[PDB]
Amino acid sequence: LDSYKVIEQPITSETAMKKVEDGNILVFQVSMKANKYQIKKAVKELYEVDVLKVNTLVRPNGTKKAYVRLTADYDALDIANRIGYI
Amino acid sequence: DVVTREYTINLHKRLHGVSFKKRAPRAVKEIKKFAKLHMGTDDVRLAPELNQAIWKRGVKGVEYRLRLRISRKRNEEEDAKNPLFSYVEPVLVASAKGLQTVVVEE
Amino acid sequence: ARYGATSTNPAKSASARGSYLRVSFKNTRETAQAINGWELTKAQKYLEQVLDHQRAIPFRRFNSSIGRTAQGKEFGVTKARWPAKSVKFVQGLLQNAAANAEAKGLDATKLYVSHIQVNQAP
Amino acid sequence: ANLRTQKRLAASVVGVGKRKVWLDPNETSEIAQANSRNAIRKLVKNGTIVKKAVTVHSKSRT
Amino acid sequence: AGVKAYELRTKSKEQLASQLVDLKKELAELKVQKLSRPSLPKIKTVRKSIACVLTVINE
RNA sequence: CGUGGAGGUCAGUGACGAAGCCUAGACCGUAAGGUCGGGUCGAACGGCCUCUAGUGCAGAUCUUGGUGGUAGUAGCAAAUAUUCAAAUGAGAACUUUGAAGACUGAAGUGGGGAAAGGUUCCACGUCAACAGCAGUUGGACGUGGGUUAGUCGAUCCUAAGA
Repeated sequence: LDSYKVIEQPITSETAMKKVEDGNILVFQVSMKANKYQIKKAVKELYEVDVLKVNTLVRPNGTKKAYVRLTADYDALDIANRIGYI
Repeated sequence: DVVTREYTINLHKRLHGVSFKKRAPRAVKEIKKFAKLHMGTDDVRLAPELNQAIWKRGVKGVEYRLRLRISRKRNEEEDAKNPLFSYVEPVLVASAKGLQTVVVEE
Repeated sequence: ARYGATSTNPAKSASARGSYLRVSFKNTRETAQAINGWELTKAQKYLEQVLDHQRAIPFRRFNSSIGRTAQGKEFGVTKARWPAKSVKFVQGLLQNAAANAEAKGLDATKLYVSHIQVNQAP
Repeated sequence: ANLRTQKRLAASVVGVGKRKVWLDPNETSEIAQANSRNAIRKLVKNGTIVKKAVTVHSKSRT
Repeated sequence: AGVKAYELRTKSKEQLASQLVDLKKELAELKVQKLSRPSLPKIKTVRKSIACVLTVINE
């Protein structure tokens, strides 16, 4: 499980694209084996940010979704712009 | 022919013998029948304030006489009634007893 | 194509058909045999009068234990009814046939229904 | 149109049951577009939706 | 469209790994791109490239 | 007398139409059966000497499939009950809004859960079938969205028991 297996995709539904705007929260899809330590680590190392907390949930389709909140010194809009999707 | 008259419908004798559950749902049809006989039309619409005065006292509490006011009018586009209809409305009176039938001026 | 037995001239004619309809076979056979042989405008007037209970349809073969009426005298029966669904289907197919005849360029004032037939779907 | 959803959300925002909300009948095509609690909070604010006061149960006879 | 085995059969034991991480980064960004693009044929090439490298590494 | 297959012959019939099927049209035989004509149809099939057998049906409250009369017949009668106008729509007794009339009556036709179910939750569109009349409605049909815990549960402990 490298940090390229851990973080699988970003989630781009227009309900999720509002948390990045108001709540300052990046929504990700991670692997069914990662935990709230590895998710924090992988995000921090890939985008050089300050993670405040991570919440997770195993969806009915089968995969696992992460809610990663950032600190008041960063901007999820700009980080998602760098990743490309907005 | 546009025209407007006032009427007193004796509603006691048209409901005599009807089941209690169906007295107020039947004064409705009796009034439509009345208006069709008099104004000779086929489309009859009742103002929703005549519904209130028919149902004022429940299903089995219709009045004995009703003072009405009927108007024959011209119908609008997408009509199949060639081209008239009646609009029935209630009038306000102390009693509904002792009144003949008159013609309203406009 | 391949209609039932129709002895007539196929140049002065028009056709119309409908298959797999959710109607009653027994009721539709009577409202077909009722207008079988009439003129077009007369038949359409008749079917318009039936929908207002001004005239009836003589039930002549599928008629067990239905009730008698006074509108069966015009035809010579006592049993008669008013199948609305069947009358509507038949008076749609009739309008289709009339439009087809107009397309072929036939004279609408001379049109009589010369063949009409119903049978059972699966 | 179909204002079932708007009735439900309006009743949930005001704080009453579905039997105590009044959706104006002349402005149907404005409520047809209100599909968020924010839009409904605007409509209740201006007046297109009202609260329909409570039926009395007096105790004078008691 | 991809790597060649007789090419890879001489490269050093470190350029191989750096190639692996480059191809995996490429796939990672390609998933985010395909999150909007209709259909992309570079995926079937990059997967088989990763695999053709890992084979020689194992050998 | 007729049926499926096998050996021999008729240098047999055939896309210019083999077999099959329809035919109050015809000829032969006491009969079982055989041969012609016309319609449809589309690729194989007969006569004679012999060999062989899973070899011929009206019945078995026979087996499988299909179809009738009854018959538009019996029937669609529990839970007091609906009415007016507008809107949408091809189309409204049954959808949506407003107005009136009633009901459950806090041991509720209200607000939550355990087990069980498994997407039935929500939005958009839509009516071939289904919801025992209807339907523009729907837990139906098609396409997407949705479940966030140091403090609530499991996880830990032991009971009858294994």
